[PDB]
Amino acid sequence: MDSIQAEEWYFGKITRRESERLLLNAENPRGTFLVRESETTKGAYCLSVSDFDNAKGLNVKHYKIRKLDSGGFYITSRTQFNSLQQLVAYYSKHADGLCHRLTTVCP
Amino acid sequence: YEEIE
Repeated sequence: MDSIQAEEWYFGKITRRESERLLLNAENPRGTFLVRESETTKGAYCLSVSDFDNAKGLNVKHYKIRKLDSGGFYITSRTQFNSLQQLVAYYSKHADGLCHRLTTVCP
Repeated sequence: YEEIE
């Protein structure tokens, strides 16, 4: 009954202030992420994540999701997938040199 | 944003 337009990590087109406000939520664990729609880029997507540190608190790392002109995506040239979910799974298993392994999603 | 490196 669900679809790519309503996944556990799909919110739609949100604003920028609300973006850092959803991941910076002090009530969020380190590793939460979300897949919003392109806002300051082409009609692609944007996978943001959350991180913590003993420097000041918790910040947010925005990882723009690339889009292959053929019909796919790849935040990096070494990671291409044919489904926003597939890319969300790889990052949700091996940071592959990322800042953290995707584990939670935006509430 | 952040690059995957």
